[PDB]
Amino acid sequence: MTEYKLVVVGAGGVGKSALTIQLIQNHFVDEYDPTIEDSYRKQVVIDGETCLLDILDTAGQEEYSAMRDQYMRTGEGFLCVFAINNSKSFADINLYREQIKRVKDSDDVPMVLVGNKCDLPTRTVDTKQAHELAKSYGIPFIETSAKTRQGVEDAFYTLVREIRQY
Ligand SMILES: Nc1nc2c(ncn2[C@@H]2O[C@H](COP(=O)(O)OP(=O)(O)NP(=O)(O)O)[C@@H](O)[C@H]2O)c(=O)[nH]1
Ligand SMILES: [Mg+2]
Repeated sequence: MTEYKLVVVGAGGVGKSALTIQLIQNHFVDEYDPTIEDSYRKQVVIDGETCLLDILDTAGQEEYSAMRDQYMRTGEGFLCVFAINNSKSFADINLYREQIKRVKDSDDVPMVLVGNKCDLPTRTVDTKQAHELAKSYGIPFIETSAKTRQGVEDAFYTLVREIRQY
């Protein structure tokens, strides 16, 4: 079947793993558990197409930058994740996108900007700034909560559709 190689990147603790576990295992981890490098493979049906999501869950820690570069050269689509209560994770978004552009030798690779933890009451990133940044990249912005599952399918399925239209 068709396989979509997806890569989830972003600063430490924004909820990269929580989003993937919500998508694949239908629950929210709610635990401290830093990632080195995890892969998830799940057969799905998206818009009638039987396909395999091959999801690389990456580390936000700086020491694993080189491992990221190598391991995400095969990515067809990228979720670039920040948390809505972490202004520095939003500031870091541009750095992950630029790293993706250099490893993919491309400036329009399928990508979704994901603003996670929208269930929280303590917002520090303004929605308007995220929409404006997404529009300056030419990519969708999707707000998510790995806790409530809001937007989770939307984020991953939208990325697959970006890949289809590339
Ligand atoms: N309230 C809330 N907490 C969340 C959400 N997503 C993740 N968290 C919490 O935020 C923390 C970090 O989540 P995690 O998924 O491990 O983040 P990560 O980006 O994968 N970290 P790393 O880069 O180290 O692998 C955990 O305590 C997790 O339960 C969310 O949508 N809402
Ligand atoms: Mg993780």
